[PDB]
Amino acid sequence: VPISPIETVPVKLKPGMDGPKVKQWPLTEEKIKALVEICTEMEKEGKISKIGPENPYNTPVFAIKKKDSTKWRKLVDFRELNKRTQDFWEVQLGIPHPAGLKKKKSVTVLDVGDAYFSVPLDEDFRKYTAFTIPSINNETPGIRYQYNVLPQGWKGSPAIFQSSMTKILEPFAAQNPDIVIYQYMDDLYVGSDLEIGQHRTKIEELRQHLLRWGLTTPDKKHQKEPPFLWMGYELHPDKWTVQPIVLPEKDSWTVNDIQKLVGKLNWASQIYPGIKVRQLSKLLRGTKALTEVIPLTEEAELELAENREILKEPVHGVYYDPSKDLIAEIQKQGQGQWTYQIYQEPFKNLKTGKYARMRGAHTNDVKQLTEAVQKITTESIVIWGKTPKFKLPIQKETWETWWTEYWQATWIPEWEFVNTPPLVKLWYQLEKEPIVGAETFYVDGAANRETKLGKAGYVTNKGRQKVVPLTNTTNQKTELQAIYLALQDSGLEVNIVTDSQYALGIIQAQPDKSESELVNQIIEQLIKKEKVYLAWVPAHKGIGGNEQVDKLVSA
Amino acid sequence: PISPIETVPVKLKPGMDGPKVKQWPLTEEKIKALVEICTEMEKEGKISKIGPENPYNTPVFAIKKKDSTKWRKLVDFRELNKRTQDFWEVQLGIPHPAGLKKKKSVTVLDVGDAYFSVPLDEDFRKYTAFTIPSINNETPGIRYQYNVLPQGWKGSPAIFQSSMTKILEPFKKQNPDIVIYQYMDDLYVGSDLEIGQHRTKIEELRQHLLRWGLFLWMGYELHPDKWTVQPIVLPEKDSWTVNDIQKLVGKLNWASQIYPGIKVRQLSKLLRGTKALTEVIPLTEEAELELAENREILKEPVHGVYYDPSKDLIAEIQKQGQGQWTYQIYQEPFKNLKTGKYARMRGAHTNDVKQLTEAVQKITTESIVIWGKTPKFKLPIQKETWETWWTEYWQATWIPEWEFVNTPPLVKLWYQ
Ligand SMILES: COc1c(C)cc(/C(=C\CCCc2nnc(C)o2)c2cc(C)c3oc(=O)n(C)c3c2)cc1C(=O)SC
Repeated sequence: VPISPIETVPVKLKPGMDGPKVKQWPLTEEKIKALVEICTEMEKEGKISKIGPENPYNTPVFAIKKKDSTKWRKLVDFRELNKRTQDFWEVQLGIPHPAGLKKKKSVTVLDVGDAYFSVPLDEDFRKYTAFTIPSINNETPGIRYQYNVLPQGWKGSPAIFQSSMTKILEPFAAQNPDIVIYQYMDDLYVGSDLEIGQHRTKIEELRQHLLRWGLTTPDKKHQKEPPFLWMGYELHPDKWTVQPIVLPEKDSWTVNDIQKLVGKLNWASQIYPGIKVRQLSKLLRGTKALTEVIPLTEEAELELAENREILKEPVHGVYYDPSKDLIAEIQKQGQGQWTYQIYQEPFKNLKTGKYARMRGAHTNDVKQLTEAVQKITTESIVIWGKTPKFKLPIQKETWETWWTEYWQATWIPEWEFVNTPPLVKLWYQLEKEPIVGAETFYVDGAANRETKLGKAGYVTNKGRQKVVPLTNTTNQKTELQAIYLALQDSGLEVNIVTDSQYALGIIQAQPDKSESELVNQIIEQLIKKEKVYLAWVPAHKGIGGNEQVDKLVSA
Repeated sequence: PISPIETVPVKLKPGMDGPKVKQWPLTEEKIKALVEICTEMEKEGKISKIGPENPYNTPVFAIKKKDSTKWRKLVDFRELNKRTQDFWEVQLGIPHPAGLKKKKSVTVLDVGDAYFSVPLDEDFRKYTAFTIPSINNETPGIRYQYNVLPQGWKGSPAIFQSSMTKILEPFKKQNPDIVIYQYMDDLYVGSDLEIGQHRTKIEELRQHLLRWGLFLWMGYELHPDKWTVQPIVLPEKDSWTVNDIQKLVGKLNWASQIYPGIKVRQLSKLLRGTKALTEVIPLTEEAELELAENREILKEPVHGVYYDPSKDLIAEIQKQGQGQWTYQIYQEPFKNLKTGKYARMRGAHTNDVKQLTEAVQKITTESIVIWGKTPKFKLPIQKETWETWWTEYWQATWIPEWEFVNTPPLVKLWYQ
């Protein structure tokens, strides 16, 4: 019969600050009757206790009557006490992901919400939860009260509640390896793969173990139906999915009309293959006010239409099985978009997703795939505790040629080539040594800082030359225009000498798509060529050719 | 039976708060190894569980040293360290032994376990908080706290500095010329002997430290060699092509920022005029005289280049290809205090990130031996890639600071 206590957790207010000193709000006659009634039973139970005039601390108190519901409930306002309490280790950061669960033959739910108050508070802190109950017509002193348990709405109540619930369950979960118990607020989820008879048997051992500390649970009835709804998901005995994602059939799409459809499509994207949100996010990436009817690009209409074909036929994801291997497949969608499906068995996806390129000036496919892969590796470690084996759209030879020559250290975990629709590849490859028999083009460009007038040209070893005038340009643009002129007038194999550190940087990164049409034109030219050798020489010193063109492009 | 009856008073830096660094995801095998390790440290009372009133947190993970395949627990105390009162012992901080880098042979010893025999200051134990993560946020994280001196902390070596001194007198009084230095959980022993009588002399210091109440069986052997700063050389050919001279002028034009006396006028003259890149250009009288004068300037040392203890060290690393890497250490641009070329080794020649990570570790070690402190690195890899793999190949008990360079250096070869 003797129940053992629940160790108290020493608490403290922020260093240098004091307790709260807020005034009480003048309540109406009816309300006061409610509060007095409430505070009466609560004092009986143990929840609170009356205090003398010593306690200088006071916290506002209200009472609200839930519309179309009998009786009321007090609501203490700890807004101020919270801003003066220390910090706690919030272990309530993020929840599990369905796809990481493993099916169970039986699964029960216990409601431990009733034990949120059976958890004592720190003695030397109770004096901070003081509050006053104004009396009728204020012709008497209001009744004072202080808490002896975890207040509903205090900063560290959840934190203290969870830590204590754990310590108690610890011994049990240790001596019952055949059962699993997830803890999350007012609900305890227990499950196990065994006889439906023996399951409800061990459930009682739990209910009874919780008894040894006093904690009691409301056990009776049966809330069974596969349509388990939890944190936005829809769990079933052996599959899951997102709650019905309804695509607003509206005509006038304001800011929140799309922005609330962005966060909503991203949610659905963890299981429906193909969702796209690029053309949509690019419509409110920089808009004014919270809402505003903004016209949708023609591109944000053809994908949103492919959303109603993907979001047409409900799709379901399975559950994780430790024994089978874990595979990951990636696909290239375009405009810097990629999709991935993770699974163990063909067509039985555990989950799915997308990757968006990082906003940059230049970029290439291989760099993006790596980024997408590192992102899937980290997500899998989080959900399954291990790195999946990859199936990618890139030949083994293409990868080796790349890593061995990239100026950076790079790496991809174990993987295999999959011959699907498109194929990531290298568009062009620069030589390491000059080409014998190829014409040599000495290029140069330059602009006037004020007039914005520049020239871009070149001279070769065969006597060919050219200089073109430009208006409204910088030095950087002129140096690129010059590389381009050479690439257009040269044959299949060519040697190019420049003094532009700026140009060399753009090209040694080996981009295959860019924001600047000038860089894109260069790419197109590099692709048609068979061998291009790009060499650099210091500026404003006698290198010649670069020194001769440099003169023609100046003044 | 070594255990101080008292503890040394420790506090954080004037007006600074404890660490609150987030713990990153770990693989399921690493989780099981940390659970086993921590289950035993708790019984040995080295650590203890803590409640939620503790908001402080420091990262933590699992590696494996050189020999032993058994898991080891490494705690990242970087944040805690810079916030920790730079211990200013009343007896000063051992003036770094400038004799360590001149010694022909140095050996590194892991006397980490000697720290766990000394209690930590009660009012600080809450700053060493760390969590053992759980897969899929299924269960709440196991939380702990250190009771002894934590390996990886910048204070553990200093606090233990007093006991360490006398544990070494019966050896330091015997062998005068031997130089001993300490950093973190490492002990560095240099000498001028030979591998025969150097390797055995270490076994002597091993049993000796074993009789004073003390992974206590590892050691790494290294030899600080020639050229603190490698010279810069110019090709020596008999026939030059326009391309060859074009790269020469580029290299000299770069060296000149280092050595002001270099001249490239007479060499640029051969270049005036648009000529094919693979054509041979005869050197002129003046050309060869200048190439001769420049070659001499490069033989001599750089202008007065000194080390400033107040400022911090920078470390650049270039990827040369085929398992080769180059590097330089410095405080001021164009005033290297050290340059080198870490070559191929166990990188399987297929893993770029494993090599880089071994290079970083190797350059750090050397750095501790010359100036007694680690350098700030500028790694040639995307931040994302590095943060995803580094830990799978790390083996040192300390961790340096680092940043990422995203612009391809124009000099990927003048350092070759
Ligand atoms: C059996 O597969 C499961 C299914 C299908 C559903 C759930 C439920 C929530 C999942 C979130 C809790 C969690 N996180 N990690 C873990 C671990 O569990 C859930 C939810 C509600 C509202 C329920 O109302 C009910 O009456 N039941 C029975 C409910 C069950 C758990 C599992 C398990 O495997 S756990 C034992």
